Amino acid sequence: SHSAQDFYENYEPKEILGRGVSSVVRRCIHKPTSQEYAVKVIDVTGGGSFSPEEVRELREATLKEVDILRKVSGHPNIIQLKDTYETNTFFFLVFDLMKRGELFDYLTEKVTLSEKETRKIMRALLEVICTLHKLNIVHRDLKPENILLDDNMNIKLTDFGFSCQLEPGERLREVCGTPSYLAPEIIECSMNEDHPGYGKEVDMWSTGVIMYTLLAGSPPFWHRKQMLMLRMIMSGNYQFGSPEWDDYSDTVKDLVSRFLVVQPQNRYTAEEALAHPFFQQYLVEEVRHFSPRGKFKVIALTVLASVRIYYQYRRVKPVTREIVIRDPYALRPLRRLIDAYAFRIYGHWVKKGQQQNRAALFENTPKAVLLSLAEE
Amino acid sequence: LPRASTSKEVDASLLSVVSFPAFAVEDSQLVELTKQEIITKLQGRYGCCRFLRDGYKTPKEDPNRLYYEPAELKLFENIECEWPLFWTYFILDGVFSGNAEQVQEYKEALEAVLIKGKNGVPLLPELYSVPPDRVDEEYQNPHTVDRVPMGKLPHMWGQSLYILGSLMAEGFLAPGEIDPLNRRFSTVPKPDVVVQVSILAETEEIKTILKDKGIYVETIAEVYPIRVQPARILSHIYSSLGCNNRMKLSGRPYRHMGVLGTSKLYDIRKTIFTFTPQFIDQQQFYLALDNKMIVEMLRTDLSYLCSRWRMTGQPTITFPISHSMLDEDGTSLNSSILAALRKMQDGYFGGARVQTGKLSEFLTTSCCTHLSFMDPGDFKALVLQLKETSSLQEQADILYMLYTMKGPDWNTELYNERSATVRELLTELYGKVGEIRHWGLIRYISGILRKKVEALDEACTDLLSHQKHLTVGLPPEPREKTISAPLPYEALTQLIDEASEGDMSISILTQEIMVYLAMYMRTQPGLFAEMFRLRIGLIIQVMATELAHSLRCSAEEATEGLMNLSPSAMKNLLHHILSGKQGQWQRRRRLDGALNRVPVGFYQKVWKVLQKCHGLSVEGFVLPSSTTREMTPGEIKFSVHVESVLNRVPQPEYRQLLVEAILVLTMLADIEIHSIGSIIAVEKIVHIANDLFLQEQKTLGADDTMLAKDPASGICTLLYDSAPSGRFGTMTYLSKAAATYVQEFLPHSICAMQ
Amino acid sequence: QLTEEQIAEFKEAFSLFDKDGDGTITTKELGTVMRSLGQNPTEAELQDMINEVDADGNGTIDFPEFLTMMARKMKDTDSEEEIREAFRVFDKDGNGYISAAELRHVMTNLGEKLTDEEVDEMIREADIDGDGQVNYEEFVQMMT
Repeated sequence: SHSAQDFYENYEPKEILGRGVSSVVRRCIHKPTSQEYAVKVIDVTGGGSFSPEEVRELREATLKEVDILRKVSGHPNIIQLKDTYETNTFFFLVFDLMKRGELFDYLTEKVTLSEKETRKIMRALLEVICTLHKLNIVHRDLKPENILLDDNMNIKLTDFGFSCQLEPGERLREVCGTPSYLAPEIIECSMNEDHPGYGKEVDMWSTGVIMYTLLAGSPPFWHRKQMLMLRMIMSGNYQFGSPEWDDYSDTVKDLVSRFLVVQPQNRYTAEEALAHPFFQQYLVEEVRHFSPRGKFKVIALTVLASVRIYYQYRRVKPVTREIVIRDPYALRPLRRLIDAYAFRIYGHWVKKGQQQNRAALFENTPKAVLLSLAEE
Repeated sequence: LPRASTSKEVDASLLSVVSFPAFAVEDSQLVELTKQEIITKLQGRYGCCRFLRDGYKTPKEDPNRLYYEPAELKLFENIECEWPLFWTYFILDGVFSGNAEQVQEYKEALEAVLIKGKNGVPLLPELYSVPPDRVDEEYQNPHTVDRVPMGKLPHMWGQSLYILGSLMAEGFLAPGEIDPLNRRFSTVPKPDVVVQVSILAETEEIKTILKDKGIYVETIAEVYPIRVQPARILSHIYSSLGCNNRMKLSGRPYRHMGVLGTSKLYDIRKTIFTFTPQFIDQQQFYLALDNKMIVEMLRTDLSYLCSRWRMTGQPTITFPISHSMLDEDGTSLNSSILAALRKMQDGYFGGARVQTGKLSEFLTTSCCTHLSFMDPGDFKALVLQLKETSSLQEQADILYMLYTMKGPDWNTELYNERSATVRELLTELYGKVGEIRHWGLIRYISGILRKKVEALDEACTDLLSHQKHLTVGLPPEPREKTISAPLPYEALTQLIDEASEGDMSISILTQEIMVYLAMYMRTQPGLFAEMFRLRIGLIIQVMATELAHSLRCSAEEATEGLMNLSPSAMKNLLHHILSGKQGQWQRRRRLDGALNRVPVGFYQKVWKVLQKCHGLSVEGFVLPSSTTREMTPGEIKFSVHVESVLNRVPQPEYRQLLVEAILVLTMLADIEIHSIGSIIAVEKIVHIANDLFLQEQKTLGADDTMLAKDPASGICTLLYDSAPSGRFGTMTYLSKAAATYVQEFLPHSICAMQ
Repeated sequence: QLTEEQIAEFKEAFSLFDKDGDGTITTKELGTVMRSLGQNPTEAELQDMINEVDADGNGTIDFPEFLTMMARKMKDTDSEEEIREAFRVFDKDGNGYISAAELRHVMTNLGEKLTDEEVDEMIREADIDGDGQVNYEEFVQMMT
């Protein structure tokens, strides 16, 4: 909380990089070394339209945020707070410059992602979540919009505005965040005050939801009405589309089902998730010993794979323009091109909020008289 | 900078601007970009070309004739002759700053193309012409056939430039002697500047109010040596520079001032003068009555001064606080004004450092200009009804009627002692109108007085400079206009008045929306993508429709609500609809068709498809495929023709579905490798897709009510409500219909592979 | 769910596929392994299978891709087809039966170094009825 003169004579602002609800991010340089950085200027007065209780609570919130982010600093995959400057009207928070935007624009441009980058991002997120849980700190705000990408595909968590310390033996009873990412425990806290509380399970549910939306391309739960969406979430009857996931492995789908569990106790932890065979890999080892049955099994598996590879290659179908006449959605290239073209035509009506979402573009429902039955 | 003009992709004459003569360029990255572009596009064998497709001195064209016929399909391609002048520019450009190896390379290259005449002295030929017989080979092998000298060649320009370059390279002269003004250091960055702002109080009450909240200011008095006046008197003063009676010279004509000129102090007859900025003038327009915009233009103007400030000394801004800046009860300033004051306190406001104080301290450190050229060498019944009646509405109606009928300048004789003219009463009504904050007749009276916004031509030329076409007026043709070139202020005002006709308020609304776009594109020039042509009238009707839908009222009520909104409301709604943020899908399709937001690479795909077909017929009108060879996708005329062909249909939903169908044709054409050799009817494809959708829905078992028919379409509304993608989207139906139509005109074999 | 023993078996199999330890199947090693059994498809066929297996055009196969491929449940009919082809690979001699000599020849062809005592012991342990022979039901039940 040094004087503003130090910031004025040490950092020189530059052009705007982005805008927010009440803050804008600008580029700055460090005069001694000419190192680029990003500074977040927060107007605690809110342009003078804030009653002083609002100013006081915003100042308390930002002080809590800075002193909770002070401890976490050190992890390579987390945002680094380089300098802090405080005035009676403005806060200057200096972080690392990333380069590009966060996950929303990337996913919108690429429509859907493959498993190769998915494995890496999920591994990094699980490591970060495990480290955060080890430090007895919770976040409750995993959204794709709070994860930034570097030029080398590096992710680090940011926007900890809702993070708070959790004393052991305590059970929080507060409700916050986007309803689509709300775990059933939080909503149960909403209706009923007798429920004890929640914990890291909401974090696992959020991880499952973001994994689902990056894989399928649409959120697992979404509807035009909030009440029906909440009932949809409470029911916990997420379904798999038929002509959408016919080219994905069984292990990934099993992991999908394992992440999303209604019972809080049965939900998998970060350590348990990291031990799944999906992340299994080998470098080198020479202590493989077993019975002759093991040798026969391994040789049979090798022969079976060698035989099956050719048959799997042979299972390709031609273009079948007649099938295109009947149904073009069956073919994967036709589906991907139709999807990408629909996205580029209608690409500037996908933004923040429940009013507009990616799920509003796809219509897998058979639009007919069955739309009459909606709810009670 | 990257393009010479809106018609030429590049002109090699841009080198002179960015070389030895008249250095005017910043952000050197653009300099290297344009140098690399000109090198990779205009370099030849024995010279460089002025620009693509110039026919000067060619074995075709019938040089005896001028006024080129529009038949430059291939008669002026890859046969632009040469121009070594741009080559001899390169040697000087290289040798000037720090480059030597490039100088040697260019000298070696140019020495080979030299010709020796009498006495064995260097001579620079003008250009080398392609032989008239070896023309077909060049079309297949560009820059391969040798050329021959032809034309005038005592070219003194290039010869003198080369002589100066050689003399410079020999080292007899230094680069610092050619330009004593040191114009070589235009690329040196400047860190920043500090802005000084002084605050003054108009009266004692305002001073007391500011002192109550802890702000120490000083009134207009007590600074008797220093006087403050508006900027229009300063313009009238500057309108006398360089005036001569014997030679019939009238001096500098009247013009508006920027804030860059009023900031600096002035000296007039051993006296100090300070001039307030021009945007606090309430006698010109009413946008200065809103505190939010006052704050916004303060922010943008402080940013503008802090950006360049290419003058010596710190700036100085005077911001007097006016009576209109108080609240309703007149005992305290508005919250926004107090917030702005606290904000430029502590030395950070907007995007600049602001330091406050008193004019006494700023006097010793501030730029001062010494000025020397100002040194001495029954209508009576109607009038009675107006006098007796009340209400601002009838007031405006009767004043307008009297002005239009008999009172452009006639005295009303309302007051027996003072001659009260209609104009005097109208301008007096402003005082009463401003207090009530009623945006219901202020625009009405402003239309009667025909007030004009300053710097409108600047906004128009800024709009035009972005490769943009303007259009004033509601549809349809021919009253709709097209401003493709900048026009004078009087011509612009006459044109907008003619377009707006007698609706009067339309001219004011057009001016306001133009000004809104004007300050908007500079800050965020990113939302104007996906757009090629804007119409003020279409935007106005879209605004009225959106407000009517929001309020669920009639058109008249929507217009009344729109005309009553504060200007901040118009800015907010314009930004909202520019961002883009049954009944849901159909509304958005209608908005898109109204704003005809065609994709970024639409014209390129249309051109590629036209390359492999005879044309695209749209309800009789046909676009022949011969257009593809007389024109290139980069230029404007193809976009104009494509939009005109697509704009024949009036219904926005039709144009959007046509865009979707032609785009699905574009994607489907890539898979097959064949030539259709026939004309394609997009409407037939749309009807086939609609029929397939209806048949599928009937097969499912839907009742007849949902398969409704629009009164004048033949297209189900559920198709409009349907999303594009998905297993039940309109894209699948359009693709199926397009494939069926392609098969209908195909020799019994598709042979599609990808 | 998967178990540690099956992880070890899969890792050993993948190491057996890659003759030279590099971390990738590679087109050349796939080709030589495939020619070892007696199949000679063309070079373009090899790249086409590589592209089909891989999620992109990198032209390489890693451990996760093989783990995904081997963990697939092939239903029923494809399973009998695959096991029939594998049997025919092991049943080069027109007898319908697997002997110690045939398995020895197969393992020598695949590039394994063992002794006759090893093949005798493993064929004895695998066998049930004690005739020195493995039938269709025994083969299909031991697959895992």
